[PDB]
Amino acid sequence: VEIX
Amino acid sequence: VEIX
Amino acid sequence: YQYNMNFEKLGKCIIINNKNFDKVTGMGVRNGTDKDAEALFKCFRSLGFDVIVYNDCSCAKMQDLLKKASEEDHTNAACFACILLSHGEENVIYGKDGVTPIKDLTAHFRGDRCKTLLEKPKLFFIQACRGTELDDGIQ
Amino acid sequence: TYQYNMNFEKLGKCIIINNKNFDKVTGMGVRNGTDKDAEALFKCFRSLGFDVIVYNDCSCAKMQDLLKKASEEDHTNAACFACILLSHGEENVIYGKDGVTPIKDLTAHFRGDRCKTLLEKPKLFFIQACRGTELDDGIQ
Amino acid sequence: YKIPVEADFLFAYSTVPGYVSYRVPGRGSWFVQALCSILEEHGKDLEIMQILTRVNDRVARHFESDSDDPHFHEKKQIPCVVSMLTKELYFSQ
Amino acid sequence: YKIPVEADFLFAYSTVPGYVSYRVPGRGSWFVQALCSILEEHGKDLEIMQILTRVNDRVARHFESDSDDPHFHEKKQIPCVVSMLTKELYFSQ
Repeated sequence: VEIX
Repeated sequence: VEIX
Repeated sequence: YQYNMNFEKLGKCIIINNKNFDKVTGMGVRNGTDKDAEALFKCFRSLGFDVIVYNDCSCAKMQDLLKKASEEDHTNAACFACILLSHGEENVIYGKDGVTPIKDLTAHFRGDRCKTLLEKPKLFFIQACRGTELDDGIQ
Repeated sequence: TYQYNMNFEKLGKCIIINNKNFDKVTGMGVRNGTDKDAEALFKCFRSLGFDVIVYNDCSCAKMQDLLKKASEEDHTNAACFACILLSHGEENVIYGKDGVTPIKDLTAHFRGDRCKTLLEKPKLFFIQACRGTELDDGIQ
Repeated sequence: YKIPVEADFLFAYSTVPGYVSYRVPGRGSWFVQALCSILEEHGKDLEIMQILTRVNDRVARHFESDSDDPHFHEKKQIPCVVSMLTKELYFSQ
Repeated sequence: YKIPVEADFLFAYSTVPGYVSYRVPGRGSWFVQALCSILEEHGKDLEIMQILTRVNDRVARHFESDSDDPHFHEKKQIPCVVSMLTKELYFSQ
C-alpha cells in the first residue's frame, strides 16, 4: 500500500 | 443571546 | 448491523458543566448552562446512563476525569457518553483556569487505550464555540 | 418531512476530480490506483442517477474555478449535488498538481448564500486523501 | 482480527468549525435544548444519526436572534456531527 | 424563514483528521472501493448515513496492510463522516  |  | 446493547448497563455518562471562569481567562459567566446540564441529566438518565455532573472543572481536573473513566472497567457497559458544556475555540475547550485540547480528553478512550470499550460506541456531545465566524443565514 | 424531497427532474451533478500526476516541485508521488477509484466511482454514481463528469490532473486554479462555475449553474431541477475528490492531501488541505488548496475554499462556493439553487438541498463531498501523517496500529 | 484505535467514536458538536454557538441565559443553549427535546421524544426508538439529524434541523430551523439583539442580530446556527461509528446505534433492547 | 449557510453539507472523508489514508496501486484505495461496493449493493435502499456507517465498518474490519508489507506493517484505517444534514437522504423516488 501507498498513502495519500 | 450569548456565545460560547 | 447494530451495536450490541445487551449489557447490564447502558454505560457511564460524564457531564462537565463549566459555568464560572477564572478572571485570568477573560471569559464571562455562562448563564443558562445549568438549565442545559439538568435537562441533559434527565435525558441521559432516562436513556439509562449512570450520570454524574461535575462543575467548574479545571483543565487538570477535566483531564483527570476522562483519564479515570478511561481506566474503569466497562466490561458490563454497552457504551460511554461524555458531555462538555463550556467556552471554546476550535479544537480546544475551556477549563476554569484556561484551555485544553479536545483531542487529549478523548484520546484516553482509543481502542488501544481502553480495551473494555473496544467495539463500543464512545459518544462526546460538545456545547462550545469553535471559532468566531458568524452565520448570517439566507432565504 | 423527515426526508429530503427527491422529486426533481434529475438527481443531480456528480463532479469527480481525478488527480493522479503531480508537479515534481510538490514532492508528491504518482497516485497509482486512483484510475480504478475514478472508474468505480463514475459507474457507481451514474447508476444512482447522477450526471457524472470526470476531470483529470487538475491544477488548484482549475479545481477552484470548476467548482465555482458548478456552484453558479442552475440546480433548480436537481435534487442534490455530489463531489468526489481523489488526490494527495494534508490536514484541511488537498493537492492540485500545482500545489495545495484548502477544502473549505473549495466547498464554500456551495454555501446557502452562495448557491441559492441548492438551498435546502444536500451537498455531498467524498474525500480520498491523507489528512496528516499519523498511522493507526490497531488493537486485539 | 484487528480494529483501528480511532474507530467507534462519535462527536456531536453544537456548531461547525470556525463558528460560534449560542446560549440563552433564561432558557439555555440552542443545541442542548434541541438535543434534549428530541431525545425526550425519540431517544429510545430512533437511531442516533436520525436523532442528531433531527437535532440539526431544529437548531437550523427553529432558532433566530430577532435583530433587536444588540450584539448578534438575526443569526442562525447549524450543528455538526462527526461519526466514526461502525454500526447503527439504538439506545434500547 | 432563514437557513444557515453551512447547513445541508455532508463530508465523507476517507480517514480521520491527522491521519494517513491508504491506496493500493493494483486495486485502488480502501475507502473508495469499500464505498462503491456498498453503494452498488445498497445505494438504492439505504439512508446515506447507514451506507457510510457500513463503509466505516468495512474499511475498519475488512482491511489491514499485511506483514511482509514494508514501510507500513499491519496498519488500520477508519473513515470520518461529517454531517450537517437536516434530513434523511435516500437516493430514490
